Amino acid sequence: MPNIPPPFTAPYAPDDAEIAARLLPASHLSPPQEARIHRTATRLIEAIRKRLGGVEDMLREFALSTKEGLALMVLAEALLRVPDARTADQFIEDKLGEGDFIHHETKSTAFLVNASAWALIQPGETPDGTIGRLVKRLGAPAVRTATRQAMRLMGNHFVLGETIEQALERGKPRSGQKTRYSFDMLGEGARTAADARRYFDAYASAIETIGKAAGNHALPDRPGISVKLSALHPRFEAISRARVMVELVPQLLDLAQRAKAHDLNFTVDAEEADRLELSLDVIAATLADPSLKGWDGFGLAIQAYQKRASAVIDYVDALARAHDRKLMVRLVKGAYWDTEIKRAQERGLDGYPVFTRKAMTDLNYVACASKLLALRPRIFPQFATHNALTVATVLEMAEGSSGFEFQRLHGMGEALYEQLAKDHADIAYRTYAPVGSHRDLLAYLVRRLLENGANSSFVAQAADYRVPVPALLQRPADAIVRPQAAAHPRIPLPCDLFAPERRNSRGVEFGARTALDQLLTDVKAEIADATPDQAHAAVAAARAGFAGWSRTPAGIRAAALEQAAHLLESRSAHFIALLQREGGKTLDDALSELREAADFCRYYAAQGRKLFGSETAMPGPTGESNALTMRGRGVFVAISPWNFPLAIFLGQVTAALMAGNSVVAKPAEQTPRIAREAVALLHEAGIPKSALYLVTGDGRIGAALTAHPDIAGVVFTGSTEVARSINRALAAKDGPIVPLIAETGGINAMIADATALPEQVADDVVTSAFRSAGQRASALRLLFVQEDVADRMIEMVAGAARELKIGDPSDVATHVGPVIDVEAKQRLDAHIARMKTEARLHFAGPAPEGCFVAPHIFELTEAGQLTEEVFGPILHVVRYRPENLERVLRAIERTGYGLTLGVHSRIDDSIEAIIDRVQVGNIYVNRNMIGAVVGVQPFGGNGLSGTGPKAGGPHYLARFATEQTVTINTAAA
Amino acid sequence: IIDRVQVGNIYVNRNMIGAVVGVQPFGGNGLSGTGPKAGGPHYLARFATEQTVTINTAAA
Amino acid sequence: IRAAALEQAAHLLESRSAHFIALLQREGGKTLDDALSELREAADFCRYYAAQGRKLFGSETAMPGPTGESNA
Amino acid sequence: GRIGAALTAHPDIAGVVFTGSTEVARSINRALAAKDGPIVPLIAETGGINAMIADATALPEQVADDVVTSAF
Amino acid sequence: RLVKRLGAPAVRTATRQAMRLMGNHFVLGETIEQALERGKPRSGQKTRYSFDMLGEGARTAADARRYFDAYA
Amino acid sequence: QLAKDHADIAYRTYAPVGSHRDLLAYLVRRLLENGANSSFVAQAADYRVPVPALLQRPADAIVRPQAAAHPR
Ligand SMILES: Cc1cc2c(cc1C)N(C[C@H](O)[C@H](O)[C@H](O)COP(=O)(O)OP(=O)(O)OC[C@H]1O[C@@H](n3cnc4c(N)ncnc43)[C@H](O)[C@@H]1O)c1[nH]c(=O)[nH]c(=O)c1N2
Ligand SMILES: Cc1cc2c(cc1C)N(C[C@H](O)[C@H](O)[C@H](O)COP(=O)(O)OP(=O)(O)OC[C@H]1O[C@@H](n3cnc4c(N)ncnc43)[C@H](O)[C@@H]1O)c1[nH]c(=O)[nH]c(=O)c1N2
Ligand code: PRO
Ligand code: PRO
Ligand code: PRO
Ligand code: PRO
Ligand code: PRO
Ligand code: PRO
Ligand code: PRO
Ligand code: PRO
Repeated sequence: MPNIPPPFTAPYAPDDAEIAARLLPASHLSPPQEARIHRTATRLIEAIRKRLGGVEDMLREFALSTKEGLALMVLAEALLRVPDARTADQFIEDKLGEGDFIHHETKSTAFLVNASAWALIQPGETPDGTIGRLVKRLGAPAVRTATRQAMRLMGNHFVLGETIEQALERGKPRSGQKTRYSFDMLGEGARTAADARRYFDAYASAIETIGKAAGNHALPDRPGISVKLSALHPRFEAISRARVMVELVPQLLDLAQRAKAHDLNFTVDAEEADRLELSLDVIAATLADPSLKGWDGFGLAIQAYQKRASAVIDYVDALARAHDRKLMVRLVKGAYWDTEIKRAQERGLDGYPVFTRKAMTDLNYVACASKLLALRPRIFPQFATHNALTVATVLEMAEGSSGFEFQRLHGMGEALYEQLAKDHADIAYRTYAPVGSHRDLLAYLVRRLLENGANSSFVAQAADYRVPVPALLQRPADAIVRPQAAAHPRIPLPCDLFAPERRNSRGVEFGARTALDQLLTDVKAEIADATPDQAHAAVAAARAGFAGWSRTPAGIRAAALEQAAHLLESRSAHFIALLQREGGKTLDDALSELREAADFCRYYAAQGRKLFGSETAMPGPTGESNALTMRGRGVFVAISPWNFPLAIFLGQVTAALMAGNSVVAKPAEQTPRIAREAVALLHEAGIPKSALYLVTGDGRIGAALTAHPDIAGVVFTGSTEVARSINRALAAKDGPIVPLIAETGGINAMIADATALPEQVADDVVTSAFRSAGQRASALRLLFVQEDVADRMIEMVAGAARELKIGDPSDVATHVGPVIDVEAKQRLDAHIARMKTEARLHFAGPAPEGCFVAPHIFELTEAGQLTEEVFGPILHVVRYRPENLERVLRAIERTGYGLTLGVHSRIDDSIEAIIDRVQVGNIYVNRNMIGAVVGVQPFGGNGLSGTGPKAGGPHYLARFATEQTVTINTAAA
Repeated sequence: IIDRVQVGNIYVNRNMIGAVVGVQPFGGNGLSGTGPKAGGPHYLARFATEQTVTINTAAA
Repeated sequence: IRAAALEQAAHLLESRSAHFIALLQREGGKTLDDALSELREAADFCRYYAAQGRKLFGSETAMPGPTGESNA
Repeated sequence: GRIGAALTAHPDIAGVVFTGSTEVARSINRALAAKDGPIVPLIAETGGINAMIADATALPEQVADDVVTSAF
Repeated sequence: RLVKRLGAPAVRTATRQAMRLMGNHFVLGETIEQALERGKPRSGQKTRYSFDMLGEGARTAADARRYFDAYA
Repeated sequence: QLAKDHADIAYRTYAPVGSHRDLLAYLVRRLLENGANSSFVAQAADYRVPVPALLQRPADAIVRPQAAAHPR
């Protein structure tokens, strides 16, 4: 036997043009080959257009957005499970579209997780909600018609139940009969340990159901089942690789053995690009087990839209050769394109793991198909596509042989493949039906609706009679023509996300083992207090340096900040090491703060040139010029917290510097070493020694600086109480009234209604409340959840919080590092002890020995029971009745804070009513509440959360400056 | 002189009074007050607070 | 609508300039040039803050950022 | 001024815009800082001891006009 | 051209739909007598619709007589 | 629907009646109104057009007499 291949590690995002330079000349097919492709594909499309309806047909017919399609399909599924069809019909006629629009949308969605939530109207009701807006746009009668069509789609193309047992019973064939379709199991991303067991049992149960109804033919002519690795493990991620290999591989092996005993086709689905390498590790370790010898049905899907696709085929082939197995290997284009684009941008990667032009995916798909056909008979390829051109092209390359199959999803490609079977008798195609429980439908529908609603989609275009048949027949190479056109011209690289305004900081893809190992390796390879006299001397020295720095040209100040950003990223490992050792930060938080620090420098520099680089001409009479400028105020005191000891330290300091002020900077007592390094870096980057001084020490040293009569302002990030005493010490002076800029935390809420996806709420609640041990001013402190989904949401958040690893922040697998010091831990433990006697406990995690606090979840009777910002991993939850959203919003107003607010809801009218009502500075809708990006989410709020202006936004720098008008009577000239 | 002083309104070779709204934004610093200048483009913002709305649109 | 109210206030001030000028002279002690000038300045404040008001509070500023996400 | 003080000391107001003497602006500022509620904005214009510099290249009759206007 | 753009099967479907429209919404014949016979109601029953007579722009004297007779 | 909501409503329905030699000329004109983009029946059947769009009253679309003639 040949060698087991090494762990898969292809380059993540190679250059598109170099890939196109090879694929474009090789795509050339001969004239008679291309003519047959043209004929096959024309006949296939003519059959598609012959005219059972589909999802895309419903979307097209009623001009529905994907949100509206989703709402109607959820309503449809609920209505199908009303015991009496006549009861459902009465509902559709008499109630649907008459009113209770948001109630119907909310109840029908709650039904998917809480079957008892829904059991089945004044006139003139304002049409709101997804359904009400649909009614205003189309009329209630069309909405009824659309809902009835969605009911036919949900009943014909999905195999669903309140439990997997009911789904499998509904999808059963008659005893002695084979199932006419394979099972694409619903289920992705276990959030809890209980989730992972349930999906395992569902899969095992489905394997027995399709096994008992499998016929007597050999492979390939036997049913299949499709499974997702993320469903089988609650932290399926590269940084948790060590536990995944120990925990997931036995689970996947157990299911594969159960599949083998029925001689089934067993397929591991392909998921996001940052899980490719981990999935191949798991798949290799499973396939290696000798219990799977003698069975030809094991396999996996490979996504052609990935630049690594061809290397994955090589890896899978060497795997099959090394263990002397036959594998069934599914080639798809890829279901997560939008996710991959967004992720690479957010993560500042140096490129995209996927192609960005559709024709490039189609080109690579045919090249990969040709590669897979040549690997027969060891590899049995399965070409999963509903594109008539792709099918015609793959068929022509096979040159009329067998040993492969096509694949489709129930409700798509039926006319395509029926016609193919008519014209080529030896054609096999496998049809999968989605099978699973209601609690897994929403997550599945969201992704299915993206492909069916995409404008570039082939099935959507082949069904629009506006698109001529010849348009759907252009071969990919003819659309790309030249390799330099491989990348999409309107999609910038992540490093160009803000061009030409400024550069972007670079991130790291943790799902690329080469990138993660280098980062871990680089990082692994890496103070007397001030007397009141030395602080007093620091002010005097900054005061003397003010005049020259103030008069230094803005472009020179900006150049210094941009060089500071350059040095930060060049020395990223040093600062990351400091953030981990001194700050206690996990590697993602440390990398993220380093990026934020560089982003602050570049953004304030760009803002700085705009604001202080030139004068504004004012209109006015002739013979007179009027020019408005802004100039530095004087000496700013900057006081910074320990929880962002580099980025907030540098944001405040470089803002004051950019506006032309000299700065005395007082860092938190707990984190002076990183502040010392940053100041030394700023001096090296071009900030004169006379313009910036560091003073370390106690709160009494911070007080002496802010009481000093010669300072011109204070920029402060910390607690409400210290901000007030600073404000009082400033107002007590007899000198000028100087600006105070303060950000002082929040008691930040999130509102989740029953239309939100519970697994996304859970993800975002876990992140917002427990990332960085809750040591973020933006962190979620108070979750409001509608009662109809509160049980499932609270239980999923608790199960997810239990899977967070707490420990040493330098370990790659850690999710929750220690809290800053013993005094912090003592404050948090006191609030925990108090809440245990005062409110319901849902989760109290196990904390390791040391300066750790584990995630906690408490449920309150009323929001009023939470009266302080508690700066730790401690979530509070209130469940509420949908009619009481006003009591919720008053509860949020009552705290006096207003920093962040999360809103999880499908309902735009609900989201908007919340935004209109609250004053909160940062509102995050259907995502987590943390990690504001400089120049993207200007960060800061009002009330007890501080003064503004927002850091990282366009109103920040001006507050550090004063205005000057120069009026010159020019008439003498 | 302009480079050296911090005064809010500098009038060269004319009188010092009667600032015109939107022409000479009026106001200064030190013991003369806080800013922003009345009748100028930075005035209104000081009476307001900022709000960022971030919507994950990916579901669409 | 707030801006319209300020512009209508400016319209009314100038339309009733004689009344306010008289008030500025009798109650304020202002000479006629100072009163007229302050009346003009009052109307100018209304129209200027109204125009600034539409620019500043009339619409949202879109922030750059990743695809799949809006920031306003 | 006691009624002005009651208004600026009221715990429900969200800011103060003030034009007058330095001394009163400071006491307003102190009454704001003394509150336990939010730190609210104070916008204050408080006068000046305004100078003029005239050198020997200036036209003395234009300096005179402008000094008389600006001071009286 | 319709076939190249939509495919012959869609053209067949469109033609069958046009056949339903022509049969349901038009009262036609090779002569007016056949149209009127096809558009007749049962003896003793009123026609559920009024007649918008086809016919415009006689080009010939024979045309004008034929349209007169059709109308009559 | 009108007859359902207002019982005293009368409407007359016409059918086209005539011979084949008159169909073409009739169809050409009928097809212009059914195929026109501005047509109400064409827009009320396109679900892309929201119901509120079809309800704008004519005066609100013209606003000013100088806009009566079509600008293009
Ligand atoms: C039986 C079966 C099983 C599966 C899958 C399909 C079927 C039929 N899929 C889904 C598959 O990847 C794909 O999303 C859809 O089938 C649509 O692709 P087509 O070839 O049908 O259509 P079509 O040819 O219209 O191609 C659409 C695809 O093109 C790509 N695309 C669109 N715009 C692009 C752009 N600007 N640049 C680059 N590429 C672009 C996307 O991948 C998109 O899905 C999947 N998917 C997956 O990721 N893992 C899996 O395990 C499976 N499993
Ligand atoms: C029973 C019956 C009998 C007849 C007629 C209709 C019916 C139902 N018609 C046809 C009629 O004049 C009209 O053409 C159609 O009925 C469509 O008009 P609506 O009010 O239905 O539709 P709709 O309200 O959509 O209005 C369409 C009409 O608007 C007008 N229009 C479109 N664009 C315009 C523009 N840019 N500027 C100005 N006007 C514009 C045109 O007149 C066009 O027909 C007719 N017609 C006729 O000329 N003589 C006749 O004897 C008859 N007889
Ligand atoms: O999506 C991922 O890759 C990880 C897995 C658990 C939470 N986020
Ligand atoms: O706001 C801050 O940064 C500090 C740290 C814990 C609570 N207050
Ligand atoms: O052992 C581990 O690594 C994980 C972390 C939390 C629960 N188990
Ligand atoms: O957005 C966040 O999570 C942190 C909190 C203060 C600014 N950045
Ligand atoms: O403090 C402020 O807001 C003023 C306005 C422009 C310059 N600084
Ligand atoms: O410029 C002037 O003379 C007056 C004084 C305050 C503002 N306008
Ligand atoms: O009070 C301020 O200065 C902030 C800046 C932008 C809006 N208001
Ligand atoms: O500044 C003012 O308006 C008052 C008048 C005299 C002293 N201070």
